[PDB]
Amino acid sequence: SQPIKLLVGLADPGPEYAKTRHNAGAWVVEELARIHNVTLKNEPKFFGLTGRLLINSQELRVLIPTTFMNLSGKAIAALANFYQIKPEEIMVAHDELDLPPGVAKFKQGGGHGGHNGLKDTISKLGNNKEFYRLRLGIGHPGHKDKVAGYVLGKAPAKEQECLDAAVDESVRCLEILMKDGLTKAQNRLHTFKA
Repeated sequence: SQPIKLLVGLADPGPEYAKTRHNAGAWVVEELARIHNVTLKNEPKFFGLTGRLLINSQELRVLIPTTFMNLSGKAIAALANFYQIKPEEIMVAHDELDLPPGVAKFKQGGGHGGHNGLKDTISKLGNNKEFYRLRLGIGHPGHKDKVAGYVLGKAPAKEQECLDAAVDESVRCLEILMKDGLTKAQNRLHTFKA
């Protein structure tokens, strides 16, 4: 038994942005869908790429928005509302600045942290912060003002392995979450540091 009906991987659309740090959330959803053999369908009604996975043996919906980052809320709200999914049953995977590359953490609630995606999500789900997040560490640059370009950049090769390891392990622990629950999934993921 466990709370998550919809995993969302946040993203800037198109091939120019596919390898940037701000697209980490989507890397999770992408790997998890490759491993469970699901191809994401473009559903314009839901402003994104969606799909449905059977994972031991729970019904998990997945979504990568094709909106601008700052309107990810439209996709998540349109999909949630149509399948009758509540905020507390949504996990949103996103690049986290406050954590380094190689690290990932589950959490419920909290701030957007200046992340435009999470901001609009809070807002379109009706000023409700209490969806889960999967926070993927990406580090942060030197100055508050460099941030936007840090996130719209491609991590160099060696940081990108640390990232790819946290994606890999986040997926595994999402499989754990569906078999053993959040608590066990969380203990395991929060001892991982690449």
